[PDB]
Amino acid sequence: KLLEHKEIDGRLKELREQLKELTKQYEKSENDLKA
Amino acid sequence: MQIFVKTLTGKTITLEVEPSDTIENVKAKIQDKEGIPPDQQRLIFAGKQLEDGRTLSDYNIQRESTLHLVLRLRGG
Amino acid sequence: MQIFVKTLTGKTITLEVEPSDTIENVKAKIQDKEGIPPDQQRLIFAGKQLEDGRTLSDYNIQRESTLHLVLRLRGG
Amino acid sequence: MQIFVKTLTGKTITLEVEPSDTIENVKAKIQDKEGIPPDQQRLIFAGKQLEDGRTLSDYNIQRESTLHLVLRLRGG
Amino acid sequence: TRLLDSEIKIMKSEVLRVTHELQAMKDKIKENSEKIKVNKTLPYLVSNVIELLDVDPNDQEEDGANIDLDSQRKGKCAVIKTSTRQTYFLPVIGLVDAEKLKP
Repeated sequence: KLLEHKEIDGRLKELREQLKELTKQYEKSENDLKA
Repeated sequence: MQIFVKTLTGKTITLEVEPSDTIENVKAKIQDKEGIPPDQQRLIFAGKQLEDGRTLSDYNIQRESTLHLVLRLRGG
Repeated sequence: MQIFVKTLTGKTITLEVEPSDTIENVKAKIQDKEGIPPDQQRLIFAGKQLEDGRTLSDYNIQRESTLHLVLRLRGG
Repeated sequence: MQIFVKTLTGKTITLEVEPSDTIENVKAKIQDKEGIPPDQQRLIFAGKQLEDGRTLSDYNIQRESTLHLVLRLRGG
Repeated sequence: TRLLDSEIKIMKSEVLRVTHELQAMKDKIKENSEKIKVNKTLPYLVSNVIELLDVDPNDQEEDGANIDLDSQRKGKCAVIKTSTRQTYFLPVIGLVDAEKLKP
């Protein structure tokens, strides 16, 4: 059965869902140092 | 216009595209919906690979045609 | 494996690495060998820049390939 | 047309050549007959330093001339 | 045809990257915020804003010698009056959002 294969596939969802969150913050953290 | 896109994962999705939209832009819109980076995407129509720069009209993709997604080697 | 990395000076270095190593480990080995800090040195292969985030296999670094090292050039 | 080469060790090497030969060729002949890499060899003939791209008759070297090899050591 | 699991052999590669990126960023924010903090020593001057200006890059460009600040700025800029009667132009506003300032 392919179910566990999609369970492993799940992790790419799990992580992209979090970096989509962080990337807006870390940009500002960089820029306010660059200034 | 509506097209079917069937992945080898087995999911099928309906996508609204124009006959003049490039295959690379279709990859961009899939990356919009699914997120999947386009470099991993190979789009096949009529068993033939679709060039990123070509359009539906160049491949003469008609109403409600189906594309197949292959997880290719990316470029990198 | 063995890998050759050469510099703008004309000196050349040979490293031992395994395909699962990341770029950062390369730079750390270079620092161990010579004392350059890991943040200064830039690497080049096949005419495109290296970046951390990847394993050495990922760029298809083969046996006995050649890398270029070039230093950070800052003044003020 | 015989030529004598003197290295740092004082070993003498005999060469059968032609006035229209080139320094690249004689440097290669030495590479074949002793094993020294060509590009490490620098040729010295009295004061002049010989350049690879041109021919012995341009320097009017004569029969049985004695000619010096110098090694440009490299950093390490 | 007989199926095969070849999909995972490509798919799985990204995990080793992203699991370390999500940790490295939330590591770096520590040092970055402290590096900002340790700059802010409280003996500030005090001063008044005189003007807010709209800025547009030049017509022509260069490399080998270009300035980040002459062209290659596009937002707001400010002109301030210090207490000790200096007047300074500022090319980069700094740690406050330009929206909330007024003369």
